[PDB]
Amino acid sequence: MEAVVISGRKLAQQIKQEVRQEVEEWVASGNKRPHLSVILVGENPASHSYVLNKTRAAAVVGINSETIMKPASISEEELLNLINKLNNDDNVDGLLVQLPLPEHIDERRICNAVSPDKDVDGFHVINVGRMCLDQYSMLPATPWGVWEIIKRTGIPTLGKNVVVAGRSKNVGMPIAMLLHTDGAHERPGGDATVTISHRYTPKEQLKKHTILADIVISAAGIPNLITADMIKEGAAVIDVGINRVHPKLVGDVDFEGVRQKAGYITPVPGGVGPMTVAMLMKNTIIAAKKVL
Amino acid sequence: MEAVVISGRKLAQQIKQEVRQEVEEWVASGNKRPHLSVILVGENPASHSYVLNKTRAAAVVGINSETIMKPASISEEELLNLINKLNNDDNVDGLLVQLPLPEHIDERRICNAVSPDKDVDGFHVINVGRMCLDQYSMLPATPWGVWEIIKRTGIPTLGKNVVVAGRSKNVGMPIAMLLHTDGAHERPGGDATVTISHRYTPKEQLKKHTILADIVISAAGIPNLITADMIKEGAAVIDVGINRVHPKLVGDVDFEGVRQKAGYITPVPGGVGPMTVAMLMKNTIIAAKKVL
Ligand SMILES: NC(=O)c1ccc[n+]([C@@H]2O[C@H](COP(=O)([O-])OP(=O)(O)OC[C@H]3O[C@@H](n4cnc5c(N)ncnc54)[C@H](O)[C@@H]3O)[C@@H](O)[C@H]2O)c1
Ligand SMILES: NC(=O)c1ccc[n+]([C@@H]2O[C@H](COP(=O)([O-])OP(=O)(O)OC[C@H]3O[C@@H](n4cnc5c(N)ncnc54)[C@H](O)[C@@H]3O)[C@@H](O)[C@H]2O)c1
Ligand SMILES: Nc1nc(N)c(NC(=O)Nc2ccc(C(=O)N[C@@H](CCC(=O)O)C(=O)O)cc2)c(=O)[nH]1
Ligand SMILES: Nc1nc(N)c(NC(=O)Nc2ccc(C(=O)N[C@@H](CCC(=O)O)C(=O)O)cc2)c(=O)[nH]1
Repeated sequence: MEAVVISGRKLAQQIKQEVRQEVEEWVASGNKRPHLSVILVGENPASHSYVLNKTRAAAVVGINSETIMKPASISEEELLNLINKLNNDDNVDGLLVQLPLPEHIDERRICNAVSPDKDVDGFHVINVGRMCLDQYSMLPATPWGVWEIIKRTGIPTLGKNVVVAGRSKNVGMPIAMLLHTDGAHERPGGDATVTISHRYTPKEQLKKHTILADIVISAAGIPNLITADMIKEGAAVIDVGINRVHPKLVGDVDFEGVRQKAGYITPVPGGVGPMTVAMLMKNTIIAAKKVL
Repeated sequence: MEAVVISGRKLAQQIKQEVRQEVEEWVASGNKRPHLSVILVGENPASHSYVLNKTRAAAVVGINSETIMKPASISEEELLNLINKLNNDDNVDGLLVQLPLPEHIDERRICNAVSPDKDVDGFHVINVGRMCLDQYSMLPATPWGVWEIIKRTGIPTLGKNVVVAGRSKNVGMPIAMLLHTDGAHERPGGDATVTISHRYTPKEQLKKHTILADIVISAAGIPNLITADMIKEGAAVIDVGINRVHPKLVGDVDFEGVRQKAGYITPVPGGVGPMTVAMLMKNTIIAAKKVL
């Protein structure tokens, strides 16, 4: 079978065009231009590259952005101080702290310091609790991106079988939460039958579940975790992995094998990555309009 | 095969004996006896019967209890007023509001009014968020009960297949959250591979998942949902359903059929019900000692 290769870049262009229109109508009428603040700690090159993609996307949709660079040596107290100032500044609509942080800093304490109304990553414990109760909330950008790839392509979820490989609190768990929950709730879900797997799932048991799946979502960070023999013909396969191997970028899916069996497949790069960035822009216009 | 019929009543007696010892050592030394307050609204007979089981269990383990009876006609404002007084009373260690409430009352607002330190049901949004991040929290009594049945019987979960029938925010979702999460986190999980199913799961797809399961947990409220042909030989089957049929009580599992195929089975009544009550007593001694 010849899989349709879904272009995340094209879909993200569509979403960015919608955000720009909303922003330019808001500013034309004399309202404040929206503003996003990013705190970046240390010198990790991939972190610097992701934050650049985020601030360029803001530029192109009419959102002002600032990147605050701090050394890896900063204390927890200093970083909390800086977050309190941004929380109290009425020009600042969204605030996020790029992860990961240095070992001496408690990431959970930092995520809980960001005001929940400006928490455009959806990482504050109140935003996590609201999301797990299917209430209105700021949704994490990568999992919302995965959701939009599925919905805008027209792939059905109600009554369908979904397997998620990965249980991380920022990616795998929220994807599983969105896809299994009730379509009639405040924040609608996808009404799918969902399996979550992880590092202690034996490979034989992962395979027995993925062969039943209409949609397989891999967010494990393991090259070639998903291969053609594990997929039922015509399934949708979404690759959320980003793996640097020796010096190259690859996903969790053996693309070249699975493209011969799936009905739909996302590439790495150029799939979920651009969709993460686009959904962040949507969260920022939502924070700026104060409707949540 | 002859299934071992697990006695929830015997297991709950063991847990209540442990709680009584802890309470009587605490009071012998001159500390305040623990105290649990229950608010019961309206005249639902099953609600009145569950609350009686709760206050009798408190009596037998040395915990003082009060049941506050209010008419179904009470306003949201009056009920919030009463919760504020109990929250501010230092004699009161645990506070819970029996559900369901009348249609004119917003249950979510009421659950979020209970102080999170006295929230022995685990229903406040902060307790829900902490639980979904695998942090120390007050766990909901029915899902903790299900967990204790599995652990005290000696049934393994790490790398095993689990199916949960039901996605309710007070029962099915928390059971799924506890069983799939990491054993090394602050609040350890069970490291199982978990499928969640619900009202839009077709019966044919429920069956294709349950035949792979080492543990099947039914929390749907549908008589005879689980039948012998859906179970692999030697599996553990936990019945969390409580269904009044015409005038009789039954679970979600066809007990008489599944007892011939499973390795372990819980009865209704006398299974998960007594374990819900016992784990509530454990949450109350935890709230009274102020260690969380
Ligand atoms: N926009 C994007 O595309 C985007 C954004 C963030 C992260 N990611 C990628 O997602 C992947 C994981 O991201 P994360 O934030 O969850 O990091 P993480 O490393 O915490 O995730 C690892 C998760 O995968 C699970 N896992 C490990 N081995 C497994 C196996 N053999 N089978 C099944 N599951 C297994 C773990 O138990 C854990 O939950 C990485 O490749 C990362 O680069 C992509
Ligand atoms: N201690 C105890 O034993 C205890 C405590 C509370 C509730 N319960 C029982 O648990 C059952 C459900 O409790 P609840 O609080 O979740 O109430 P609920 O009625 O909200 O739960 C129904 C859930 O089951 C799902 N469901 C409905 N039909 C289904 C089907 N055909 N296949 C799979 N799933 C389906 C729904 O989508 C929903 O998530 C009831 O029988 C109730 O009496 C037992
Ligand atoms: N706070 C916070 N920290 C985090 N670490 C994340 N994750 C978080 O930024 N991920 C991410 C991953 C990839 C890209 C990206 O632009 N990917 C492109 C280009 C790949 C590359 O340059 O290597 C692609 O996949 O096509 C953007 C963001 C987040 O959303 N919030
Ligand atoms: N706030 C709040 N509201 C709620 N509705 C619940 N659920 C909530 O009390 N369930 C429950 C169910 C059954 C029994 C019980 O004692 N069952 C016995 C006897 C059955 C009967 O008398 O009908 C058994 O199954 O063996 C106790 C509590 C809760 O935990 N907290």
